[PDB]
Amino acid sequence: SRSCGEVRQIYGAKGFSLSDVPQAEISGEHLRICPQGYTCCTSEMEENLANRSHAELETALRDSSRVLQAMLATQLRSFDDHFQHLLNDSERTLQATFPGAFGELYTQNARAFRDLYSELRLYYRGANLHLEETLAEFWARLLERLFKQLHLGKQAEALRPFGEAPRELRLRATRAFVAARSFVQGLGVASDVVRKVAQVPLGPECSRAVMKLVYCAHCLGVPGARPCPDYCRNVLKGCLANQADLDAEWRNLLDSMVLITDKFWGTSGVESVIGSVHTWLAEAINALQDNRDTLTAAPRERPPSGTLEKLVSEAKAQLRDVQDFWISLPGTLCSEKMADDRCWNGMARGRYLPEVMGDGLANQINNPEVEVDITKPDMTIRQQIMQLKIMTNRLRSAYNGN
Ligand SMILES: *[C@@H]1O[C@H](CO)[C@@H](O)[C@H](O)[C@H]1NC(C)=O
Ligand SMILES: [Ca+2]
Ligand SMILES: [Ca+2]
Repeated sequence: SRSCGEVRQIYGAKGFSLSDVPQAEISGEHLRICPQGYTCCTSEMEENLANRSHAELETALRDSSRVLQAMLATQLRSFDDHFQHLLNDSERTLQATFPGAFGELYTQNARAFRDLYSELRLYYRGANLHLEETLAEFWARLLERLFKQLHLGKQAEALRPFGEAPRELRLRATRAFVAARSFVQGLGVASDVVRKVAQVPLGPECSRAVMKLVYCAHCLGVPGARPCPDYCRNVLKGCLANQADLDAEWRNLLDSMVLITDKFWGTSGVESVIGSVHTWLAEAINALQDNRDTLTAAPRERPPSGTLEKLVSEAKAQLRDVQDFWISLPGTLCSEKMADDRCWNGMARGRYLPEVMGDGLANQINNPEVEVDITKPDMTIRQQIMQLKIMTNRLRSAYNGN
């Protein structure tokens, strides 16, 4: 009713000077952002409120992004730590139980096994290695020394003195270790992408659009009004479009990542080789000492649910939950922090007629609330899309045994 007392309240409680707000409505000819009409807002008040709304949206965005980063980091640490512990507990179990069973056979060769575990370790960490060739070399030297303590051209390979254990170990390790490494690496790349995209600032366009969205209701004399859901969604879809462009490759990455988890195990019944290597080694040694005089001429059931299995289930739940993130941002921010027949449509309290825009940069060309340039995409987002592409390629090749 042309008394600005309510607006004076809100402006003052937001920590701005009460000096600048008039007692009655004045001509809004001076308004740059808000639709020109009789208003309680001074230009001062207008730019201040715009700045504030901008800051608020930024804070929201960074909050969401930080939540996502937190989740991804947690998953990363979890899987890395568990893989490494599995390898490690395998080695320590080997060191503990081997001298008893195999005696001097292991006792004299221990450096070979230690070195092998070191090789597997370096491989998981992403060093360049041919695991096939490494294992082959290992079996060659080990066979040499073992044959020497049992009592050049070697007939031995193709006479399979160690049995099927070397083959099993080769296949299983080759699959599982590249699976694990690729998965962890994928988590890392996801985290980095989110962290880098969070840094991309909002433009002046988005600023004026958000100001018109939020506090222009107050300026035009209807401060009790809160934005219509479709209005807010259009404004945010216009602001976040470049971020929305990440959707495709984000989804591809996450899909390939929930795909690669299946390769942590071979086909059914046997526990993952990643923690069970020592076991196949023992199998091989036993098979050799079984073949000792002809040459002179333990892989336990998989538990119904194991640690790695539970971690994988939880992780797949998380990834399935966050796959829609980039396009889910506007609805999420609008639902939680930004917003009953009559609501603020931006010219008055009423209905918002305009149809909601589609996702992505290109779809914002006709966006009524915000003016967006679709010709030049944000190239940071583009960089990150490239990263997603590359990591996805790595994971797809890893899934194919490549
Ligand atoms: C397991 O093995 C390596 C070798 O010392 C070590 O760096 C790592 O910290 C150990 N602990 C775990 C669970 O990573
Ligand atoms: Ca979701
Ligand atoms: Ca336009």
